[PDB]
Amino acid sequence: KTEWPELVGKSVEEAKKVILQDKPAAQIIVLPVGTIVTMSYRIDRVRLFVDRLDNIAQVPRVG
Amino acid sequence: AQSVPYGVSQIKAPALHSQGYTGSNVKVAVIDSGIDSSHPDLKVAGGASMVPSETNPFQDNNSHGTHVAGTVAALNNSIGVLGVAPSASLYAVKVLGADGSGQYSWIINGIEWAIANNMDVINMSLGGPSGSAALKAAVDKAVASGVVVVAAAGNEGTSGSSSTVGYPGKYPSVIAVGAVDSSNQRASFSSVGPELDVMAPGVSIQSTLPGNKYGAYNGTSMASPHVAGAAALILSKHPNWTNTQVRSSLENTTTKLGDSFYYGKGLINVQAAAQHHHHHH
Ligand SMILES: [Ca+2]
Ligand code: NA
Repeated sequence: KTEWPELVGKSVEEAKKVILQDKPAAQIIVLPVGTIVTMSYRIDRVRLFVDRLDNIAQVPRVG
Repeated sequence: AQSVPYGVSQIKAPALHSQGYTGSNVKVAVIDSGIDSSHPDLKVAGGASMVPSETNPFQDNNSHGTHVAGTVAALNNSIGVLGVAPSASLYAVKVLGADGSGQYSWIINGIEWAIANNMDVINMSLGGPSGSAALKAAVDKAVASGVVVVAAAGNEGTSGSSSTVGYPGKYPSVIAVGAVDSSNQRASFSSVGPELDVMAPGVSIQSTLPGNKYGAYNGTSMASPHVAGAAALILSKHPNWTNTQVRSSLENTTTKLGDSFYYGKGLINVQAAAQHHHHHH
């Protein structure tokens, strides 16, 4: 599993828990939705983009 | 001894070096996370930070901007790696913080600084899924002002028939760059769509990292600075060519690869780009 569309709209807390069950070594980074980010690709990384309420606002994926 | 990373060879940059052209007097802004100016394989000419809590553009707390800068312009000497345009005047325009992210207004302020400081080339190894009117206006203004603007296409891979190129790469005024490996195969993560313009090496790319280190990174972030460095080589050989002409020269002399949806016009070839007469090889 490398994408989690089922997590959109969930809390950032539940998303972290789910992704760490699927990918226990994941380096998770929480960022505000609507920011600009680097375009490196890191198979170990999962960025979580949250809205101002701390809910997931974009499909999480590895990279 | 110095090493020439495979991607520098693959775009035929050594052909320009042997003609005597290495990007001298061409100003390239790396709009990114900063550049570690203490690295012995980089020379940073100037810069500015738009990140409110990280005010020093010559400190790179992420590592990403430093790697991107070395692909553009790592020095020609007896150490480390060689850059595409090793004599270019390199500017650290810091708009991303330690965590690799920045507000749209920070990126825009950086593009404005580049315009005001007469940069010839901007590299933006960065992006997001949505645009804004103000972001489009900033890149359009840079191009109207004569700057070559190059950006990573994005690492969203495929999504059926949909474009997955992000912004600012997706804007017509910006050259959007996808990633291939050493065999010219598209990297599986490389974004796709009719906005994809050209490809460059973006798999296992060795470059400079902060604290006098080197390392291999992957991404359309790594592909973009091959093309920004190529633009600087071309301008050092043809200092009167406009950004329009530099962009056309790179587009018109690619080595065509697959369908343009996945590969754009193909792999850049800076040897062919820097001739007067252009055709694809
Ligand atoms: Ca060197
Ligand atoms: Na574009």
